[PDB]
Amino acid sequence: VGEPGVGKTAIAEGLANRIVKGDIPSSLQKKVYSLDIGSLLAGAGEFEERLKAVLKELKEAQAIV
Amino acid sequence: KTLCVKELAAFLFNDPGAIVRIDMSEYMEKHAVSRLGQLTEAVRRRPYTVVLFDE
Amino acid sequence: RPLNRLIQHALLTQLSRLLLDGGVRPGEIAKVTVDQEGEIIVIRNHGI
Ligand SMILES: Nc1ncnc2c1ncn2[C@@H]1O[C@H](COP(=O)(O)OP(=O)(O)O)[C@@H](O)[C@H]1O
Repeated sequence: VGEPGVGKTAIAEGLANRIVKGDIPSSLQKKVYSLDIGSLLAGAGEFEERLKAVLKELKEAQAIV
Repeated sequence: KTLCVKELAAFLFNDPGAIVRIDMSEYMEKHAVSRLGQLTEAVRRRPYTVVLFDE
Repeated sequence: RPLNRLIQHALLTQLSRLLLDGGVRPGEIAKVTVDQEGEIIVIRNHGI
């Protein structure tokens, strides 16, 4: 929660840096992704199929987003 | 919720591999009447099975 | 969910590597304790 322009993306960028190093336990080293809601509507029903395929690989692999 | 299902067919039906998984998530459509074809045809070739309705 | 995520990465991964270089030989014991950091580590015997 913050003003539109405080650095919301940088919060997740710093957490991924500690995973590569070694300051994160192996039980918490999860893959960080950027769920883009606009990428699902690429090109000129279909939205329900692309949304389920993305929200499925993260559950079977246990990773944050 | 997973070990209780695997032990159900491995003890009563004497076969842990007779367990189907129906992930109720992608079937949320309007044409799921004459298509689910999938669950009826699977239990026809094997009357001794366990049907799981995940989510 | 963190069950298989921690065992297969901090208990089964380190033990599988010692079975190749010569860490755990078929005939000894596998000591599993907690290090000073607070994770699951396997006390190896011989070296590489
Ligand atoms: N403490 C910080 N150190 C380095 N970069 C930062 C820090 N805080 C914010 N930023 C930068 O600010 C940007 C914020 O981007 P974002 O939150 O996506 O949109 P907006 O620029 O509108 O806030 C990030 O790309 C990040 O690189």
